Amino acid sequence: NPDPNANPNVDPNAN
Amino acid sequence: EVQLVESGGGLVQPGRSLRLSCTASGFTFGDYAMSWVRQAPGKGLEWVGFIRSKANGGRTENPASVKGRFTISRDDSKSIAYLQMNSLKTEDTAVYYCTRVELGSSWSLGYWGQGTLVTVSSASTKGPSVFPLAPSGTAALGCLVKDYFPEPVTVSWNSGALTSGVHTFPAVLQSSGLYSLSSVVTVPSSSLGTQTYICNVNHKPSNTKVDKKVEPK
Amino acid sequence: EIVLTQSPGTLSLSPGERATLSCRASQSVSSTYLAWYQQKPGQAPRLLIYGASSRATGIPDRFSGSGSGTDFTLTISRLEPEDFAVYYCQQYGSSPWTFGQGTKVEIKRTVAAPSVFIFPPSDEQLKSGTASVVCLLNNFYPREAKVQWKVDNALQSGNSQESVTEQDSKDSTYSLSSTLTLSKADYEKHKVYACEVTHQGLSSPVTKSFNRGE
Amino acid sequence: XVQLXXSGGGXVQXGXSLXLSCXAXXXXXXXXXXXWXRQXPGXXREXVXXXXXXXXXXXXXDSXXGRFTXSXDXXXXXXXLQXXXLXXXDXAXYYCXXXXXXXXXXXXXXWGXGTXVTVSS
Repeated sequence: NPDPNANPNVDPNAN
Repeated sequence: EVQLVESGGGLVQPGRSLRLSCTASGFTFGDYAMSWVRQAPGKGLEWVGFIRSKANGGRTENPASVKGRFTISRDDSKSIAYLQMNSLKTEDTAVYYCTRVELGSSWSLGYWGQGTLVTVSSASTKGPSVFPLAPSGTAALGCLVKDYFPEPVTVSWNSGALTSGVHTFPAVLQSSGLYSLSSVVTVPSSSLGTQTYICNVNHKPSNTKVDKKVEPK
Repeated sequence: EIVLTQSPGTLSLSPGERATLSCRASQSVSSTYLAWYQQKPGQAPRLLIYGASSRATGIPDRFSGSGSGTDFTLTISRLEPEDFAVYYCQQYGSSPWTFGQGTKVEIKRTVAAPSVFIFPPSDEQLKSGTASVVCLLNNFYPREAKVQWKVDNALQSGNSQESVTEQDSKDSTYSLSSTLTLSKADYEKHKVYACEVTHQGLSSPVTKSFNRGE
Repeated sequence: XVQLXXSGGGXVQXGXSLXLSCXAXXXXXXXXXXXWXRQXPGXXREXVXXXXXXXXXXXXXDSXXGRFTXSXDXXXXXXXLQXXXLXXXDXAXYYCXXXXXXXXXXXXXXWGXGTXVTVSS
């Protein structure tokens, strides 16, 4: 369960 | 070649604001996340935020230490990334690096700019006082460059003719907000009575040029 | 927040040796979200290795990495002279992004005890109402040292600042200055001013002192 | 309190080898650096070598670089000094000392009684 806020290459907002 | 140039840094009083710019070149700017990293003088690296590419929402992420104070934006038209800094305090004094976030599964900081210095201080420009560190076989003598602002000062001995055994220490920031440093040099005890030693201190921000003679006592 | 603790603080090696830098995390992080950077004095950091087994472009083969979960390692198989610098590990799989405190890889040499010199304040500065006493530790190795000011045998606290040079490019030694700053009035109510220096190359502490007005 | 006991000294001809031991009692010394000093007659105690904590390395004086080797055995609470290519100017009483500062500033508070090393033909 990677942290979405840490990810800068993928949109955190769900579809 | 990937290029990142920081600009907009310098001296700023506490409480004021300052916006840093990062002009990119050599790659497709709009496709990459950008991130800011700062380094306090003499300390390590601290991440102060990133901004995603607009194809991934274009939103930002900030640490708690600067949250509500720092704002990151981007202008894909001119390939410039901005760091808006509000309510600057002295702890924000650091060299600020602009970095490009690498694409893919492992988003490391692949490219760095040379960095720009931001100094948050309320001190006013002041020229240094140059006092001799008089020598009493090897004897040590030197010069004390005390209470100046801003940085830096250049120190040479005998107009640059004396370089061996010279140690000019890094400046320290006193509680008063001014800087101080020492420049020492070791010489044979016999040369004290004959050879003369003069330290040359230069402080261009205050037009201070002092040629101090250090003699034994 | 995930804290990256690097060990040791300073690695004292020589060209040709193997360098093993450790980086431990307070929480389990995936290797894909861990990177290593190199920074030389006065220059921007540069990326070396990241992820499970990725190397930055143009990075020599002597740099390698490994580790799983909580303990990671950056290895330099055979150290080159250009490899002496500071190395930071970074995690970016958890917000906020964090760096380690940094590991310095320095040139190892033989032990050299500091030569200690003390300088009383000049008469020019005393005429202005402030006295600066300077203690100099010249050309010592290794870096670790202790400087303590004693005024009439009383240990001082909170009225001195230290400054240390970079490792000298010729003899690989350090030099350190400690400045004791006082008002002229406080300076003139005491006789003996001394700095006590401790170092692993000294069997006993070295004290340099002077009597005010001599 | 801590007690240090040197051993392994003796008489050797020029070029010979000796292995000194320094056994520590009263405290586990794994967290502390251990140093060797020597004192020749009429001279001051001079630094020989230091073995910091395991992984933090060993450091040596110029006079013994390339001839002496210091090492540790934390399981036995003991440090060793391997002395090769001995010369008569290495004749001294050899002491070990604990650096009580884990940060390696050289706070030598506890010393051993010393062991005599004599190099002569």
